[PDB]
Amino acid sequence: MFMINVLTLIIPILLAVAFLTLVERKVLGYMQFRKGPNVVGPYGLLQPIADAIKLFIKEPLRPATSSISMFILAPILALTLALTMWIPLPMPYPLINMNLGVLFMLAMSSLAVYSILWSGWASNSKYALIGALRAVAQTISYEVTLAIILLSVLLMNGSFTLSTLIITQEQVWLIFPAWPLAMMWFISTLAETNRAPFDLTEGESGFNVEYAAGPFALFFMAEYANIIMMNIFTTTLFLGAFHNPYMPELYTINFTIKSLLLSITFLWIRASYPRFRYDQLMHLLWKNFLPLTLALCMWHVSLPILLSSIPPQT
Amino acid sequence: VKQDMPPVGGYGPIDYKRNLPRRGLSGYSMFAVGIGALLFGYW
Amino acid sequence: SRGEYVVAKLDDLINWARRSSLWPMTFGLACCAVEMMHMAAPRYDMDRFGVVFRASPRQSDVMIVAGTLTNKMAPALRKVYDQMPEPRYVVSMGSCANGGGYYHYSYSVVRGCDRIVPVDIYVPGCPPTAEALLYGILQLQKKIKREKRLRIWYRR
Amino acid sequence: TYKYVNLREPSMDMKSVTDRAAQTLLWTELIRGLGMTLSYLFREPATINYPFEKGPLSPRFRGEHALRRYPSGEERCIACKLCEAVCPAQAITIEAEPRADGSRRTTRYDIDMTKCIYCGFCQEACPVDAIVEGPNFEFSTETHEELLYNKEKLLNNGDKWEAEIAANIQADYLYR
Amino acid sequence: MNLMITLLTNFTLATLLVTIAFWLPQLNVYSEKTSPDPMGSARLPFSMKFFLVAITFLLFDLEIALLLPLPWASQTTNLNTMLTMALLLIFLLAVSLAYEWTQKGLEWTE
Ligand SMILES: CCCCCCCCCCCCCCCCCC(=O)OC[C@H](COP(=O)([O-])OCC[N+](C)(C)C)OC(=O)CCCCCCCCCCCCCCCCC
Ligand SMILES: CCCCCCCCCCCCCCCCCC(=O)OC[C@H](COP(=O)(O)OCCN)OC(=O)CCCCCCCCCCCCCCCCC
Ligand SMILES: CCCCCCCCCCCCCCCCCC(=O)OC[C@H](COP(=O)(O)OCCN)OC(=O)CCCCCCCCCCCCCCCCC
Ligand SMILES: CCCCCCCCCCC1=C(C)C(=O)C(OC)=C(OC)C1=O
Ligand code: SF4
Ligand code: SF4
Ligand code: SF4
Repeated sequence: MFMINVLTLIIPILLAVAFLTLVERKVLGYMQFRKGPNVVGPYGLLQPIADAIKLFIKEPLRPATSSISMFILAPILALTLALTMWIPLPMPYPLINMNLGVLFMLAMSSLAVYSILWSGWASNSKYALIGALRAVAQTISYEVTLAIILLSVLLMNGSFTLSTLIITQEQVWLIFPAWPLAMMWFISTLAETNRAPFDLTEGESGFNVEYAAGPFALFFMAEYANIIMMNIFTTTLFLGAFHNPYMPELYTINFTIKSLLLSITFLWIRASYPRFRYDQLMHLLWKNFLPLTLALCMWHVSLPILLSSIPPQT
Repeated sequence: VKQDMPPVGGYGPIDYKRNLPRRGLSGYSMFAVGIGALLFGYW
Repeated sequence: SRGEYVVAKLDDLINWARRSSLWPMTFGLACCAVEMMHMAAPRYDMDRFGVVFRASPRQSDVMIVAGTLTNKMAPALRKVYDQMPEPRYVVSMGSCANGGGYYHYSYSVVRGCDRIVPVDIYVPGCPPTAEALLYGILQLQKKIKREKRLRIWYRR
Repeated sequence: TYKYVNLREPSMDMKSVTDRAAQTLLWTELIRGLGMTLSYLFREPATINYPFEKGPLSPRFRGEHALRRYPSGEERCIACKLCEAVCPAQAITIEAEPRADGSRRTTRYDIDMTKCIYCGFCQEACPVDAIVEGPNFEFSTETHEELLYNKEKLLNNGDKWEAEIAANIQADYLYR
Repeated sequence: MNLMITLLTNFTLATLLVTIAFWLPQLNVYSEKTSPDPMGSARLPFSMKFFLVAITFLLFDLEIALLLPLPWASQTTNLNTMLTMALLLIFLLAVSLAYEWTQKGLEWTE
């Protein structure tokens, strides 16, 4: 019965990642004054199915890897960590209702850089390894502002419990007291997922260009699971919805609409901006977001004390 | 003779300059709105 | 028999999925690149057919040779074609890719890209229009639709 | 008679400095760009439904070649080799002889469509409107030599497309 | 226990999809490929700057590790000391950032 709950979590994750690709191609079509896919299915609804069947019977590139074992373990780790970030998500009830769900998510997203690192070293190209090291350095850079923005917000929560974050936002959204944290958080989640304007794995060859089309589709679907997940986590964190404990589907519809609009905001940002040069997003992290994030971390430490609004522990 | 020609008075005027219409609030008003949202959230 | 029916339905499935998700690697060699970009432009929009805009060469399904293949770039074309995973296809766009074209008698031009790679669709024009190139891509999809891989495998 | 792009010295009073700082911190031009992209989201796209909807053309359009005939069945080509003399890519190969009734007619009229640059110098060199570059652009092949047209293929293209070619020439011959 | 079941299910689904993605086109008998990089054969040049940003991540991440018990630390009854040491740790992270700044450590990956 619990395994039914695990499958009703993880199989709709795979379906929503399948159709996020279609939604991205359609929304980027209409924002680029064209259509998206509308031939393959009715309104293109069979485009992800056709494309998945195409990729799973495409020939393997059959490369020379330094490690066979890390070449197998990098997609396994990417998919496993992409699926374990969902299990504490309170929507309105988490699958695993853990007391440190925020810190668990922060740790399991910190572990996601080994997929990039192991897949880069598993490729024998030195250029793929250099691009992998640039992607890892970008990601661990933006993890700093993830951790500190998240800490500064949870100073208003009182605990690392994700389910308490619904109770925190019953009177107001937490984007009202923490909109600078919210906007730096949103750009930091944009830079965690190698998402445009921070997609330097498509700027002129990434880390996973040496895989077959099947494992490349697995990396791709882990990345889009991370995108949908970080939008849901941002929605829980700043745009927390109303919850009737006798009608949980009201909260589910509300956070689902907000998370869809936030994922479409990711799609709409990649359809609007040029890329950063690599040192420019290093400049954006280390010289712009991190001083503001430390200043607001001091502010959200000292502000519940000066207003007498320290939240409860329990 | 019949030939592709402009009409009797010629064509009407054609816009060719920049038109970036200067929308949005001032900097004072935008910082005031953001600080007011901060104060509402803190309260 | 029953196995004949199963390989017929499975060939129909895999051919549907391969033709309905063609990913092109376009060689922007010469003027035909501009008309490929018009076949990607919002009037014609290859992406509504599932034909994405600028897939990377290690994951592409068709190689659209759009422009003049000179002798100095013939091994680069061959190397990219060798790096493409199967089933790979090659569309020859325009007269210089087809038969050398206006530079057929040149000292420096490969007389048609078919001397270097096997070619599936020859799209004629100088340049062929973006509608004519889209016609050639739909004819390539019809060529993939009538492939008989599992049926010939079941008969071999 | 000239203008200076990007020669504005920005105002340094507290109003304009606070405006630029609000633009930097509150990302006003980024929301402007998002608004323009959102404005295209709700426009009707420009995508026609090929193959069912076709791109607009004109009677001057230079597509697939055709040999034409008179309104009696006699072919117009009288073997004068002006089209292959003017041909900038030498796509046209012509051999001729007098046929059984003594008319000056071709026995070889080849057009290599993979040398052809589709510029239509042949149809304007032609003094009898025999060769035309017709309206067809959807004639892609699966084989290279299916684009090496002989006289039979060009005459069949003329018989196939004459009802359209003659009306395009009727639309355009007064400009010629 | 439910967490171990969930981790095992996620790992098993990931390993299953990886095995399917690595062995479903192996059933095809496509062809044997011979196929005889921007760098030609040159050794990987070390860059000091990537190592500096990785160590700067590690040091600020240790400072983050110190900062992580603050939502529980605000519940204390020694609030003046807690607030002083909290502002002092964020200030030392800021001073580490300023020293990394002003000695050109944040340059060409700024
Ligand atoms: C979570 C829900 C959504 C959240 C909001 C996000 C939605 C909108 C997203 C739009 C698309 C963004 C795409 C990526 C853009 C990346 C570039 C970018 O913006 O860089 C950030 C830029 C970077 O600066 P820059 O690069 O533009 O400027 C040049 C920088 N120097 C000078 C160093 C060369 O700005 C920031 O870092 C600002 C971050 C937020 C700051 C918030 C400040 C709040 C107010 C503080 C007080 C001010 C008043 C004075 C004191 C008053 C005291 C009472
Ligand atoms: C949480 C919900 C998630 C939902 C996800 C999916 C959303 C979209 C679902 C699909 C919508 C309808 C798509 C219909 C496609 C067209 C099918 C069709 O008609 O194919 C015709 C083809 C040839 O037929 P033929 O007889 O030759 O035609 C000549 C007629 N004179 O015949 C064939 O090709 C053979 C028949 C193929 C039929 C395929 C139909 C679509 C399959 C979709 C599978 C997944 C559906 C969702 C599963 C979960 C919910 C139940
Ligand atoms: C190359 C190898 C393969 C790589 C791919 C697979 C591995 C990577 C992806 C999976 C990562 C596994 C993470 C396991 C622990 C996660 C942390 C954790 O347990 O947090 C949840 C929770 C803490 O919150 P709390 O509510 O306080 O505890 C319950 C008290 N009421 O604590 C609990 O609820 C406690 C539950 C019981 C304890 C669970 C212990 C799990 C088994 C040990 C680790 C197994 C994995 C080892 C390898 C990890 C990665 C290297
Ligand atoms: C368990 C398998 C589920 C289906 C596989 C993932 C969903 C299909 C995504 C297909 C896809 C699309 C549309 C796509 O556009 C794309 O290119 C950017 C991919 O990466 C190679 C893709 O993988
Ligand atoms: S076939 Fe002609 S128009 Fe096309 S790329 Fe070649 S030279 Fe340019
Ligand atoms: S269109 Fe030009 S290149 Fe083609 S056959 Fe006529 S004259 Fe020769
Ligand atoms: S097609 Fe015209 S120009 Fe060419 S040989 Fe015949 S009559 Fe002369």
